[PDB]
Amino acid sequence: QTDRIRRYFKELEELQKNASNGARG
Amino acid sequence: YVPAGHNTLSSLRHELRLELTAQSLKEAWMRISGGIYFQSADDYYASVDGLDAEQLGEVLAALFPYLSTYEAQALVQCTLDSISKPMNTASRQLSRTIT
Amino acid sequence: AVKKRVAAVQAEEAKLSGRFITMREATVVLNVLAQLHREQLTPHQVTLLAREQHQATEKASGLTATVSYQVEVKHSARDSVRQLHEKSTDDTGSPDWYTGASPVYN
Amino acid sequence: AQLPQMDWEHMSARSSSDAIREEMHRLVEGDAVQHQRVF
Amino acid sequence: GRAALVASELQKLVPVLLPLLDPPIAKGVNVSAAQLIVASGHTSRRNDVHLPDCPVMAHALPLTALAEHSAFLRHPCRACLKRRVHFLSSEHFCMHLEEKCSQGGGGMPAEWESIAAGQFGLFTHFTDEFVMYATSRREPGWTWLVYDKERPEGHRLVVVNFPANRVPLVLGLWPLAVINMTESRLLSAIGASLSSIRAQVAQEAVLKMNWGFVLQQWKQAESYYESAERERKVQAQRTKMEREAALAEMSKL
Amino acid sequence: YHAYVPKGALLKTDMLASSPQLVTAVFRETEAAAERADRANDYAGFFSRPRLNYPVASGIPAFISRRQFDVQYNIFHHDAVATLNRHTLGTSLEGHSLETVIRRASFDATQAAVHTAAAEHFNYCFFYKSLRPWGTAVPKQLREAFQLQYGRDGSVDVVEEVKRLFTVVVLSHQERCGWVYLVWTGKQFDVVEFPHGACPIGSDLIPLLAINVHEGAYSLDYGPSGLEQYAQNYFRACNWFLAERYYLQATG
Ligand SMILES: [Zn+2]
Repeated sequence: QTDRIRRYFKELEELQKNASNGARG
Repeated sequence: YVPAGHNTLSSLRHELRLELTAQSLKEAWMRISGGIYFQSADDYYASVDGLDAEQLGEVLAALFPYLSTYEAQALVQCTLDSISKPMNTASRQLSRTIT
Repeated sequence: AVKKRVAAVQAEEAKLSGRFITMREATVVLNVLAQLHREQLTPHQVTLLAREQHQATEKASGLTATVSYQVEVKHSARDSVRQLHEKSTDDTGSPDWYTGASPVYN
Repeated sequence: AQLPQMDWEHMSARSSSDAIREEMHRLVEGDAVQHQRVF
Repeated sequence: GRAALVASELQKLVPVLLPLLDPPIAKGVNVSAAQLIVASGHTSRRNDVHLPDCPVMAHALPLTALAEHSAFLRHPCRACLKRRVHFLSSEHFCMHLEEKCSQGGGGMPAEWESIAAGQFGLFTHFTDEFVMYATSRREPGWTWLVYDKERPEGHRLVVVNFPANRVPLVLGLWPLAVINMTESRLLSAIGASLSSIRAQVAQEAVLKMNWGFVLQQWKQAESYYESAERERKVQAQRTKMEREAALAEMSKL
Repeated sequence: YHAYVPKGALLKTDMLASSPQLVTAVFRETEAAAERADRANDYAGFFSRPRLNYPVASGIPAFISRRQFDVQYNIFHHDAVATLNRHTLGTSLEGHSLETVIRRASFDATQAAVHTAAAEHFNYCFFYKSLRPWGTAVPKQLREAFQLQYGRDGSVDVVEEVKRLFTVVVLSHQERCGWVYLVWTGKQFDVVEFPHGACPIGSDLIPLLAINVHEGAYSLDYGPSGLEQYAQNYFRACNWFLAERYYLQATG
């Protein structure tokens, strides 16, 4: 479960950097 | 022991609270930004890529007008630092020492 | 409970004194940063948005409407300084609504 | 913008000793022992 | 002590701003500070900017040395005198309501206990709430007792302490009483532990409190907020702002 | 003996005309002091009234009176720190210095009492420091810092221009409850004004001089009508050494 917190939030940060280029350019 | 006033089974669908806490800010932000978390103020600032400190200081001196000039900047820094880890800077450090 | 209430008094007074914040008074700043990282900004675009939020601060006023002239519908808007401008005068606009105890200057 | 002074009729709800009780009841329900650190 | 300096200084700032609030007030002579505070209160940052070459803006003149500075009074500004006015007006209003609610040599509780008993259950609850709110003061200042209109059924006679002098008009409240918690008050109490020698004023003034006068105040508000010209002006402004909204939304077609 | 002689009393070159009443009354006091001091050490808390580095037997010379400074120090600051140790001892912010309670319960309503207490506490600390019994001539690393800012085709009266600005913002504060600090904003100086409930650390500035314009701060010495004379007198008892050696670490 600790790794699960860490996984969920790192993939959310990946999603954020994906949404960066997909929304502004 | 579960610390005092720290709620365990608190969700996001659980309505938002009112206390200006690091936990409160962080969970409200979890609702708000969806998933953005910064390891400091400066991760946010590297994300914003060229927005200086004053570039938000003026924004907030406008946004809430009863705030004074440097106090706008302070709200800036503080919400950063509260959704982050507090910053390592000679500003805060000379504050601590002088004080 | 005693101390928590005495702060809950000062937690009202400092708020109504303006320079103090809370959850739905800083949640907009959580939104500021949210969309600043969502729809990226350059500095001068930030200064344009800041002047936007200083023109939506001391003059923006509520009760905004929209058309669906054949059909129209109106509902209330976000805060400002002007909603204080209108709540300081009983919402009458005439600052001489206090017909009671008060000193006068002639 | 969201001015602070405006939302008041809620900020005296606190310093009213009616919500002091209705939230100190919650704080007392919470001071007890709990065996769940996270969800 | 107010007629010493503030009542002597205010009437020299009143005649010079009554121009700049002509759209608010074109009356002339009959302006109570309860009108100066309300209109000449919301001291703007962009609307009431400092007028070019302002000395209390350029940090060359103290905001307290305006009503004597004729060189400013010649070409004044709005906020650069709206604040000075919003302080002195408010100060004299505090002292007004002060001497008016303090003249309690007369032992007259009235059907005022009825009001407060409806609101609490007991009137000692009231004296206690009122002493707590003034002792628990974030600043040496002024406490107020006021009227609210959104729950005026039973839950009305509501106390609140405000900043140093900001009177509960600027949030649209109807003041009914004051209490003097300022440092000039506490230093007078000293002449005889702060958390004690301000309860020595809380539960002292809530007994020196002339409640009769305040009952005239409560019925004054129960007449203002219960008259019809209130509905008139409120519906008028509610249509004025609604039309100003509709015309603006139908602009750029 | 210094450790037993009660915390306010004053031993003397005893007069030897010490009457029985003369002795019995002071013992009655000392026994009162004893239990109030065995009471202080359980009413007590994390923070304490900062000691001052100078005598205040009489008044801080040519600025303030013995009675006036003992008013502020003994009652109002002791009040501030006492309510601070009422308020922080026992909340999620307990027992880290003012420099972290200020900054982590700053700009907040739901902890407004907390932040107000904290900032006022510091404020008193710094006024205390910034005084000095007979004034420090503005030093040579400092006067030039003020030349770089407030020299406009000027003469040796540039620190006088800064004193001018001091008095100016003293009086441009009107509530008569607050603090006027000369600071260093991280880019330049500016005499900032201060409500009751704020400090230069809530304002993120480097406090370089601390003035106390609370109505109570001079009510007894000159009254509210002598505020200009006070904002002047404060400069025969300010500490520009404190000012300057804070400014230098401020810059670099
Ligand atoms: Zn100006």
